[PDB]
Amino acid sequence: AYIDVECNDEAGKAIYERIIQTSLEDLVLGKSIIKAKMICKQDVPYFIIGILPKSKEDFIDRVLDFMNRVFPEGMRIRKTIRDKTIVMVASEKPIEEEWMNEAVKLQEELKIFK
Amino acid sequence: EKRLFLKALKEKFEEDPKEKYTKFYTFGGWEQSARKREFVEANEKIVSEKRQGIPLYNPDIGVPLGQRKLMPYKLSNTDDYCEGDDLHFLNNAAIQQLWDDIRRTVIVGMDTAHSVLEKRLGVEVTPETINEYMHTINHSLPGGAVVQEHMVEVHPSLAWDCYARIFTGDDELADELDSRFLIDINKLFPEEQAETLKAAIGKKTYQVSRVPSLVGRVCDGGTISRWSAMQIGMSFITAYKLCAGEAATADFSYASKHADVIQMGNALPGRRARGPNEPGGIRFGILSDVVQTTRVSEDPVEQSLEVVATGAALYDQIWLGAYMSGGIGFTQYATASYTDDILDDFSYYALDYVEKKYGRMGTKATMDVVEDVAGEVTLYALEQYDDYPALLEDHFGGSQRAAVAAAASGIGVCMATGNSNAGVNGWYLSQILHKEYHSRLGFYGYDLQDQCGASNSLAIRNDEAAPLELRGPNYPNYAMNVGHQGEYAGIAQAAHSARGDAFALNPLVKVAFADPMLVFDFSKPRKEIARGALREFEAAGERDVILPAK
Amino acid sequence: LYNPDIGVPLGQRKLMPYKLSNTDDYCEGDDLHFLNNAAIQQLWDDIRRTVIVGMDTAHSVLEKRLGVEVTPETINEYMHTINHSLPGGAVVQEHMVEVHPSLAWDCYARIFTGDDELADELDSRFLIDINKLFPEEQAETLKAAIGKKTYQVSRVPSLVGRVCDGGTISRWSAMQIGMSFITAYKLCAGEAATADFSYASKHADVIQMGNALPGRRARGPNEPGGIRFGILSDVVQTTRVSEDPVEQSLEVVATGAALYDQIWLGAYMSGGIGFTQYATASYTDDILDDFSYYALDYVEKKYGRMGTKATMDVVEDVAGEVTLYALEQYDDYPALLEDHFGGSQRAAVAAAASGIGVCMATGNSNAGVNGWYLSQILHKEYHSRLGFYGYDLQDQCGASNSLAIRNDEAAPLELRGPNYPNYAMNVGHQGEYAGIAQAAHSARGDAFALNPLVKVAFADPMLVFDFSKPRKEIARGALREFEAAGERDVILPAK
Amino acid sequence: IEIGSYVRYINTGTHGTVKAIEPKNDEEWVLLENDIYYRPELLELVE
Amino acid sequence: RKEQIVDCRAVMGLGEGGGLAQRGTFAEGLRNDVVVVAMSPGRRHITKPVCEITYGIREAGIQTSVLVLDAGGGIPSDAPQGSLGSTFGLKPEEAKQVNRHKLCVIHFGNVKSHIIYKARLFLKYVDIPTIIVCQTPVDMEDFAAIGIKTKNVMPLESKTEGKIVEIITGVIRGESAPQKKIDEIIESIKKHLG
Ligand code: F43
Ligand code: F43
Ligand SMILES: C[C@@H](OP(=O)(O)O)[C@H](NC(=O)/C=C/CCCCSSCCS(=O)(=O)O)C(=O)O
Ligand SMILES: O=S(=O)(O)CCS
Repeated sequence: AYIDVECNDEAGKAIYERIIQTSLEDLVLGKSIIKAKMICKQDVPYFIIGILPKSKEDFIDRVLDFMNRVFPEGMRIRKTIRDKTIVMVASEKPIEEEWMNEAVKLQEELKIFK
Repeated sequence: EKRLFLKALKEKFEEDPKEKYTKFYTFGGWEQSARKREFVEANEKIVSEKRQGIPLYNPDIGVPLGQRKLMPYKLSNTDDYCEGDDLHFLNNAAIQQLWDDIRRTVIVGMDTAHSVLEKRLGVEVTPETINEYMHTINHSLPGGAVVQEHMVEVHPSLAWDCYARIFTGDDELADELDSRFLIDINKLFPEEQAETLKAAIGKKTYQVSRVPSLVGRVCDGGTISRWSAMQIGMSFITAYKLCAGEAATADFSYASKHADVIQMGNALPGRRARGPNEPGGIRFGILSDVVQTTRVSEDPVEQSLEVVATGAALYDQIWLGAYMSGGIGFTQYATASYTDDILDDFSYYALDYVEKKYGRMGTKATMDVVEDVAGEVTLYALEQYDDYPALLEDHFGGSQRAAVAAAASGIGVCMATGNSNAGVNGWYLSQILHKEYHSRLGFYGYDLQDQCGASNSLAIRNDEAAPLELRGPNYPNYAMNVGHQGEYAGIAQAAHSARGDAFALNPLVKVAFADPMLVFDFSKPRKEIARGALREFEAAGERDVILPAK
Repeated sequence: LYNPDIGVPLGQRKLMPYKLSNTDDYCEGDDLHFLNNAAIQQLWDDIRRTVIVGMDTAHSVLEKRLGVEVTPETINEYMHTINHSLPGGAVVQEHMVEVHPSLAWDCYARIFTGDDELADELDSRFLIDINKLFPEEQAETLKAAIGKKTYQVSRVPSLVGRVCDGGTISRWSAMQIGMSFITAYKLCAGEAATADFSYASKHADVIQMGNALPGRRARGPNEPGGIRFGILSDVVQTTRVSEDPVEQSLEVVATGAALYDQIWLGAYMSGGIGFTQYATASYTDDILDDFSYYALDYVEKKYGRMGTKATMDVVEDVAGEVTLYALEQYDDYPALLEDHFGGSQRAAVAAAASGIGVCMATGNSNAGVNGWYLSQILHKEYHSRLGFYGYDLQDQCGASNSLAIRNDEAAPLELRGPNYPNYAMNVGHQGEYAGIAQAAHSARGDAFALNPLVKVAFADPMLVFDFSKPRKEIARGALREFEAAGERDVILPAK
Repeated sequence: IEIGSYVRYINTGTHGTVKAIEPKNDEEWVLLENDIYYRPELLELVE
Repeated sequence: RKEQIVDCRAVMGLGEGGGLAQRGTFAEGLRNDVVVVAMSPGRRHITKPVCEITYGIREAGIQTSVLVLDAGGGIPSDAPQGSLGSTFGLKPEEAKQVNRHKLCVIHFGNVKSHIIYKARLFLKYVDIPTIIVCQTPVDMEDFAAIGIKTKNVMPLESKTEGKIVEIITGVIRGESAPQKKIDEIIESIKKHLG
């Protein structure tokens, strides 16, 4: 799969890229997913992970397992949007609308990825 | 007039199938095909990322592709269309799994092993012990090591397609065995077919070993028999605990894994040097027995045409276009025999003519019936090509036309007489009549075996004589050229579909490939190829669990 | 007090990770199985899918029969064409289907030449540069051996050799070469000169990795049973990146073990568990490295790297000294003995060290195998055990067959292989034989062992498997960080 | 379900004849010919 | 949400690049609720299917101990015609360490005949309800065929004092257990514990 992380922290970028790769390998999800992009915002605690699958409910369950594995533990408030591109926003605070807008922007960017 | 191929021609061609004129050079080249555009986008991404700028796919060199309308392909008796690129054996996982399932199958009889265990080794053999042995071999065949944690074992998820199954013609033993790993002849076959197969098999017990696909991918086809034998020996000495010496163990080993072994194909000599279980060693009768449409269909034409489709996909595509030539391949020739209902229409006409004139099997094989049936079917097929210009555009190569017409003629003759050599004789007469009709035939060396055929069809000489069931890709006339062997297998099957036979050459192969645990279901090869062409076929042999995700 | 339900703990050593010689990576023993290691599979795939074709007879046909002029620009155009045609693109015959480029991203057609003037005006994209990839002296030696000849290296996709067998590769390359020739020079699609091209590329100028084994063996070409020991020595590329003769011989030993003993013997001619601990014994811990370095130190202290000519006395001296040292090391350190618990492992390691020492003393490979066999029959008397019964078949007839001149028994160790009649069945011998053959030339500082074309062809940087450091790549594959070709995920549904 | 009947275990299909019913711990149990207790809810009558 | 303190083992792991646990060792999770029993510290058992169950339980809020058996590989000596390859057993100290927990979770392999006899020998000395986590589909009656106390299929002549309380199938050795299996195990533990 394609893995890229948008973070201003140098160590966080590489470490979470490795975490994403490992979580994909553990669930055997590498060949079933086209792209996996994660946006890290730690100053205001919230993270966004987008998934563009290749081309059922079991695959979706595996994808939410991947989100649960990758996301930091403290971010327990999560909501997801699924319209052939699964995007989830995780934060320790109730989700704000701007974060959802960023999520849909990531979703549309992932859709046109080719 | 109503023809079975009319609907496909309506779908493929925008103009009337009887219309003699069209226009070209207005489709934009390769851009008219979604597959080619996907290939271009991929090639760009791969070149930039993995190839470090070394070009891979350049449509701008060579022929300007797409000067004409690139037609889509139906699949006979299936209502789904696909591009021609999806039917390439490398782009189609269904064809790859079709070859994988045949390659990784070995049938071993376990009656000498049981007799040696009972008498020489002094160990009792009971259905409970057989169940224990089946458990042991099912754990050990893929990669397992019995009660030895210190031994290296293959990852279990890497061999999810590996099974060990058992079947027997003994009814009481069959119902005393565990149904988890039993191929039940009674519930898989109709009553009369099951009775015939049980009578042919006898009161003997056989085990089928499906080596994992990955083993055949990494290694060759000759690895399968050795893998099966080694695992069978280990499981036999692990399940049954024996206190006899080591020499008695050698006798038991011979009895258990070197006595009643049935392989799919034989080794090939000369420049075709190959091991066993390669597609060039599979006889036509064996391939007819591999296909299981006699189980689920009473139509003789459909039974012959499924074998034709499987034989085309194996012999013409995999064997000839890769094992023997390589490159883009000979997909064209094989798809011509199973894409549209052209061969279906021709074979149905041949069956109707035979039924109206001679009866279903109402004549003994004589020269006159061969000549008249083959001539009538060939003339019908050629005039069908003549009066439907879209049909001639669909089968643009001469070979694909010749093979289809000759296959129809041979199937008709086999229907009339029930003799496979008479059917092949009709095939050859059809070929030369086609040549005189259209002043044309296949490519440069298409009719090497069609000029030599008439004399070799009923010959009795050493290197020329063989029943068509016992012939195959290593038959000297059939060794090289494309567009024959799959149709030969279909004709061999049609020789027995006329008689309503339960099998053609080997009952054990038929029962073994009736197994529901196979990845490729041989009951409907055309449907599975259609599924593979749509990227909806789950093939085995993928090393997903030992590779990085990035 | 005797409680029969306590049980017996077992296999403590096998639970511990296996280091890899000359690396710093620790891996489990389960990850070194050839089925569980994608690096070993890619090693075999890269060797299998390689065919070298001499594109000089074809040029002569184009010049003298078809009256076509061949210039470096035409060769560049031809290379552009074949890099598109070999993976499965269409060049002539309107209306073809094509293979997916995603499945053939590892397919390359490369060109190398010993002619520097022609290599100068050649597109560096398709050129295997001998000057850039090899040191000056090695480059000069390779060019002198190759001569002013042009060769084409075709690497057909790994998927082709995985679906089919190894006999497919030469035919695939020949068809695509003929197609690219007729479409790059604007020739008739089929005439007598086309047959000349086809014959040249099919057998006259083709170089196969492995010969066919017709008859009893029943196997096609480009199978691991047909690869001679010198060919595998030339496949390994440590000679051009390192100057340590022991390191080169040991990398060849590792590659030979992983190919022959694991793949060929434990799968092609056996099955199931295979022989993983028989082969990893030669490249996991530095045991073989320590023994080989002791052998080199002893030889350089009393003989020199080539200070003596191969005689019986030097063979006895070196092989006996190294065998005694290795067995003393096994006695002194119980960790070494429990690491190589099986007698076959120990016998192979000690004999490999002795043969490498003899080769470093004399520079002769047959003297190396003679030393190996002396080491085996001395190990037998030292410990009163050799290995599993059935192991010392070739070791008993070895001494007589090592210097034999009879038809069925004579062959230089570079020309020997798994199809040599004595070597055809037993594990624990062949990879070490390849290492001894390599050590015969590492002593002399040779650029190659048997075939310069194979060495240059496998010096290509675009190969999926890095043959400069085979043990590092095996370790990477064991750690699930090696990317292998031949996978078909673009044509498969999402799981 | 009674003594002498024919029952089969739904999970595996083992056939046997009911030998006795031996309640224990305020819970019904069914003993088959193989001297193995079963549960009535996991057993059903066949004919 | 409460603090969870584990008594790490007193001995180190298997070499440098090897596993973190050691054979025949115990790691008490203070408050004894669940003990996860691993047949060996090897890659086939440790951190791939066992530490995953451990962190699933520890995420559910239930303290967990992990015990690695000294001899967990093989079949017991009481198996028909004895054992082969290796001998399975349970030490009295291991039994005492298990028996102070409310519940036990034990991970088994593929072969049914091995699992049944291993469970019988294990429950000959363990008196708390246990959960069998194996790969093969094994029915909750074949254990009773050889005498094991079982929640649904009791034996006439019980040869064990422990009750197989649940059997969970589909967990492969050496492979990451999906969240669905962890959820099933947690639900079974919660409903069979309190
Ligand atoms: C160059 C050759 C010589 C040869 O050995 N093979 C060729 C070309 C080869 C290449 C095509 C390379 C590419 O895509 O550019 C391959 C794929 C063999 C290979 N593995 O490389 C092939 N043909 Ni041919 N080839 C075919 C056919 C044909 C029919 C085309 C009929 C017509 O319209 O004239 C004719 C034979 C004829 O003499 O009639 C034919 C010829 C020829 N065929 C003549 C001349 C082609 C020309 O147009 O200049 N193929 C067909 O009849 C359909 C099947 C098709 C095969 C691929 C597939 O199945 O998709 C393909 C099979
Ligand atoms: C367990 C057996 C039974 C048998 O028929 N062969 C075995 C087992 C077999 C199986 C193991 C899998 C399994 O499920 O049994 C295979 C893989 C057979 C094969 N296909 O090559 C094997 N041994 Ni063995 N076997 C080995 C070895 C050994 C060493 C072990 C020495 C010791 O004292 O511990 C000895 C041979 C000898 O005595 O010299 C040995 C014996 C034995 N080996 C005897 C011993 C008991 C018997 O009397 O029945 N192996 C070794 O020396 C290491 C390499 C190892 C091979 C697999 C690997 O390479 O990974 C394996 C190779
Ligand atoms: C193909 C086969 O030929 P053959 O069995 O007909 O000689 C040949 N195998 C052998 O020669 C023998 C196979 C046994 C495997 C090696 C044993 S290692 S572990 C067994 C130790 S022992 O107890 O058997 O001595 C091979 O090339 O693998
Ligand atoms: O036309 S040829 O006979 O050369 C080959 C047809 S693909």
